[PDB]
Amino acid sequence: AAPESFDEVYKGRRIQGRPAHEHGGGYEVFVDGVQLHVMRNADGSWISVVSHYDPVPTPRAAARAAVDELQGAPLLP
Amino acid sequence: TVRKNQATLTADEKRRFVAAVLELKRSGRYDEFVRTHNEFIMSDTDSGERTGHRSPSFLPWHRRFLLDFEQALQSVDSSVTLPYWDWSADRTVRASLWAPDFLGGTGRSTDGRVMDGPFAASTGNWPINVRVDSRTYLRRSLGGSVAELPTRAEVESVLAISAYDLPPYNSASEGFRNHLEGWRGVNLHNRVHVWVGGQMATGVSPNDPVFWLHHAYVDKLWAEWQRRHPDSAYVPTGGTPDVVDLNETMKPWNTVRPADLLDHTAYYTFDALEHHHH
Ligand SMILES: [Cu+2]
Ligand SMILES: [Cu+2]
Ligand SMILES: [Cu+2]
Ligand SMILES: [Cu+2]
Repeated sequence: AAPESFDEVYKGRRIQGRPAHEHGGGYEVFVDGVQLHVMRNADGSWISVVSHYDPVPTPRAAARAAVDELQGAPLLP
Repeated sequence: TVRKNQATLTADEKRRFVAAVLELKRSGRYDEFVRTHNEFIMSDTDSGERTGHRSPSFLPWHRRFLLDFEQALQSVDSSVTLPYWDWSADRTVRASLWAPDFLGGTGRSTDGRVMDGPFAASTGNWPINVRVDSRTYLRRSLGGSVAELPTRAEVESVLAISAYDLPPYNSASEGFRNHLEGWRGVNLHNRVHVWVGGQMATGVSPNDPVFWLHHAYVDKLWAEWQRRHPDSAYVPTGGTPDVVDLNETMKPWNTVRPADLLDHTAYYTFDALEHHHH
């Protein structure tokens, strides 16, 4: 049962999420239109490739954490 | 073939370690270790195939990955071994670890850029090539995202756990492996990645040379756990879908099993490892 989609501007950047050498899938996140690889843990929490050791409760929280980590930098696909 | 606590290295040992790491970077070999690690942490999943992380093979896989890296170092300078970072003891940014003669310090607050040490971008000798964003400079924020490194007391609580691992053999598991990895409990290994910050907090964490020293100490705690629990051993021991059983081979090497890696003394010893005592 996937999380709901989202779309907002967070610290000046557009973050979106939607149910769908990396893993399987389930849910997609984008930061300014560039896909952010994210992953769900068994307990329902999420991580992303920019915070891979620090679980957060939702994909929006993972998107926001990526924006905070990037400090304005574009993601690479 | 002795792995030593980083805090005890001599100036010549620090110098030779740094030079060997930089030569692996210059030759292109270093970045491929970064890429291998990223491919596994991005593919290992709690509900599917899992080998490098979030699974019982977390420990033997990183043991063999570090052995590959140590062997590559020794091809440049045979005297070099991986040192380990006991983050329960050396827990502040004024640890010698973070001095300009070794790994350099924390990142500046504007962009997290490491400004000193041999791996600072300004040296020209440490481009970040394998990356998840466009920044091409080493970053750290020591103690930024989490206040404290694990304490010795916390480490001792994890070492006391007798079972190596337990079904479902993933980030939800009870037992030693997952508590050392950090997904449950007081959190040892994951929290250290978070504490360093910068690339060490991401899938491309071997971009920071401290990766090797952190995992060398995680690997030493596995050895310490074995001595505490001579009656405990790797599990599962056969027939488990998606998980590396004891006598199954492991990707990417395909030619080695957890069973071949349980006894570190086949490859190296530590400066100090207490015997099974009671
Ligand atoms: Cu994926
Ligand atoms: Cu890892
Ligand atoms: Cu790690
Ligand atoms: Cu005994």
